[PDB]
Amino acid sequence: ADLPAPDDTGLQAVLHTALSQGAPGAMVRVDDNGTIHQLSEGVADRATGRAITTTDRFRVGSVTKSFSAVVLLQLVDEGKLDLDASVNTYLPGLLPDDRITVRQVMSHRSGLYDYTNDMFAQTVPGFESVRNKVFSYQDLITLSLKHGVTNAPGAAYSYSNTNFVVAGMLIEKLTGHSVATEYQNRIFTPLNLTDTFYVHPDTVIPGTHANGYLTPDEAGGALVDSTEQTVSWAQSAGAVISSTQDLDTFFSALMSGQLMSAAQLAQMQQWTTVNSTQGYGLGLRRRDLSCGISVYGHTGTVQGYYTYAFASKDGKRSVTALANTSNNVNVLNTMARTLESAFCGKP
Repeated sequence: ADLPAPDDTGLQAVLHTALSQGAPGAMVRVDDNGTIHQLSEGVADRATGRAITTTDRFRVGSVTKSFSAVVLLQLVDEGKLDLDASVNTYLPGLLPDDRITVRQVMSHRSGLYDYTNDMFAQTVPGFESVRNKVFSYQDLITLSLKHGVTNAPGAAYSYSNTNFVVAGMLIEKLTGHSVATEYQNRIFTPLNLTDTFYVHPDTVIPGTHANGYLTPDEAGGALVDSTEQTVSWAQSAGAVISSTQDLDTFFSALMSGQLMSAAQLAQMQQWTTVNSTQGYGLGLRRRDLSCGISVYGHTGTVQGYYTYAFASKDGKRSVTALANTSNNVNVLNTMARTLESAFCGKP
């Protein structure tokens, strides 16, 4: 159908509120069927004072899961992967249970324990512990495997980064290439995403970027600059770098059917219930807005960056919002409101 007009005054209010709650800077870009809405408030670097802008590059965190899912779904289109085959069929001896399938891994129904629960029990100390470390995919899987599974295979939704570390391992095993090459050839290049990179384990963000500021667990604590890290603890689960325009392009292309067959795009949208207003398909989230429309995309949290990248069912309207802080739930909940303003419009 047709959407209400985006509410720029509402978006402006959301950004201003995020700043009052602790975000150094916040921005949002809406690509509304060819008409751009772009707003930003605050600083990209709180020490030097440089203002944040919608062209600043940033770490997308978990949104990386959708890029991984797209590559895997293309491998299904090519006949190289079967979603219902066991993970152990492709990676022998990896998982303790042969019944855990690729589909379950992609929709977070595998029961694999999330190793980040151990890594980041304490926010800043955990970040300091892993920021300069380089892990192999096996290293992370092993960390997960020290714990038992949380549920029977396919039995329930339980978000776990381990699932997309397994995804990265699958892509590399099946294609014989690194995940960086696969993202480049299958997505970045075709869509011409010039602000999008996967540089793991490099710690530098190429070009003009917003710095990320990690909020400490203790109320009132000083912010920690968490911009430069290897993100090796996430890799195919969260190390992509992009911009508001590139993520809008990517989700619009995805929902309009340009990245895989119609059959695989329907598979990706087979929703597993997360809560009363959300669903998870295969590396894709569905959020149900107040005005009765659902949007599709992914959220991302990586140290110092909160990202919301969602598009309408047909991809005609896409929105990417970013606040350069993390471990601040107020900012997190506030930033979600950009979706309401951008898609539902003025109240």
